[PDB]
Amino acid sequence: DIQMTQSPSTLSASVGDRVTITCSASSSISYMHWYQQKPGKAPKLLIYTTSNLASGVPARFSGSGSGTEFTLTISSLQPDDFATYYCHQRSTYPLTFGQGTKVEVKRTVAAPSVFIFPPSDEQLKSGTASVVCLLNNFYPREAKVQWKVDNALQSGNSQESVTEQDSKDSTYSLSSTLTLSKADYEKHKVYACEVTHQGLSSPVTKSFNRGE
Amino acid sequence: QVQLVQSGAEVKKPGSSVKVSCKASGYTFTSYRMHWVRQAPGQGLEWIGYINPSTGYTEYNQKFKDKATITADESTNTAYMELSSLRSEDTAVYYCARGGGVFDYWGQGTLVTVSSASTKGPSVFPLAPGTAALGCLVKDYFPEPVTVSWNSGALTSGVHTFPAVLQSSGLYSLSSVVTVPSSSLGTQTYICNVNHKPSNTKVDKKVEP
Repeated sequence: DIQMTQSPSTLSASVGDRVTITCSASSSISYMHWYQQKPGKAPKLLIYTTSNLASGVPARFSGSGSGTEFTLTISSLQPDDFATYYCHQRSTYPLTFGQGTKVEVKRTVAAPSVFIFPPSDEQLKSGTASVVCLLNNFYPREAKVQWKVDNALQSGNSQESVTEQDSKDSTYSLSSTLTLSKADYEKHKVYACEVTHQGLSSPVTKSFNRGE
Repeated sequence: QVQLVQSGAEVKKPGSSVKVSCKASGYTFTSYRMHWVRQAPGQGLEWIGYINPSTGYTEYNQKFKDKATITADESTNTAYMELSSLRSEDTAVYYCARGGGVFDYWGQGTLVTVSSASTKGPSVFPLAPGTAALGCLVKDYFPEPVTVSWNSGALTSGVHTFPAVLQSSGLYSLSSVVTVPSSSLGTQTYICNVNHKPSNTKVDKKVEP
């Protein structure tokens, strides 16, 4: 079937910018449609049949192209426009959608605030220990979080989770969680979370020694 | 006004099947063929197929021919989509969408979770230390979702409540944290209101050092 690669996958832009999103089909198609989506919503139609605007949709959106090359342009970027955007092909079966293009807010560097949390005794009694590192209110998202257990770099046994951009300041916050058995936890002393990020000239290390 | 309402969330076992519904309003049901689409985590939109409520005729995407049977009910104004041989890969939000030209009108989506896991309330554990951060670890629950508020809804600023992760155990886990002034520590109360509807588990957890 017919696939569309979008360009770019992810874009960081400021309010008032000119945004150009490319949709490259793999075989000849007649018309392209463009949808917009925001987390937890069904997508909205913006452009139908290559270049026609849907009712209510602002005239800062336009579409063009033919054959296998189609574009969407936002001439002046607005706060409502930060969302995902998909191109849609409805002229061959199966109907297919582009991979999407995520448009995010550009703003300035901000170093995270780092906090480490030892496992509670309540959890310890159950036989599993969780250690948690928090990176609060930073930009950009790119961040390195190295768990160190008595200086041994851990790899593969943590899980990360990242807030969406903050609607007010456009920062993120991140939690890395290390899991260990109670008995394994008791084998080591120094538990450390080491954070690398561009807003930090040097990496920041938060730690505790097992036993208060 | 032209609004499609789908049925609620589903939590199913591998091998089982489930029939989702989409009731239409605001137009004459038979004049428009009704489509179905799925959105799986790492939100890729894939078209499944449609039924024509008038003929009863159906068209399906190859990828979904083994998976989905789409039927319609002309009297009740609802379209159905049945998914069989459920497997963990079928975990997704499902929509119905109207078939006049491009999809203008969408239902609100139905989340479908396929898992060998069984309902379990979460354990809630404290996350404890100008400003300090604290929170609760909401661990070993199934299925989604969980809601966390602070001090019965009084605190909202500085609250981050992280998306859930899926552990190798087939059970979810998440932390919700908030920053607080450090002079308030031994004296100010901070409570986690954790709510896990699917297992009727409500716990209010106070957090202190």
